Amino acid sequence: LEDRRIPGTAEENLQKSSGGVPGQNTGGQEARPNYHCQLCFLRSLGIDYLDASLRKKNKQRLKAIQQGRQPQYLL
Repeated sequence: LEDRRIPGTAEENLQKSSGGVPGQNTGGQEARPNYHCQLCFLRSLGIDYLDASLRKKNKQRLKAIQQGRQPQYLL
């Protein structure tokens, strides 16, 4: 019986890396909003808010900010 589907570790086992690219940009039409300039504020809210747009990776960055800083996958 081969059932290697263990959630939170077997799918994690595939490469076991620290993520990489989220794919939340498209290029436009689907995303990339900017009409009343508030979306342009979201484009540069002191830029730590764009760390906000991507905090899914920063929930660990507290130690990765002082890590070896590998090829952008580490962050």
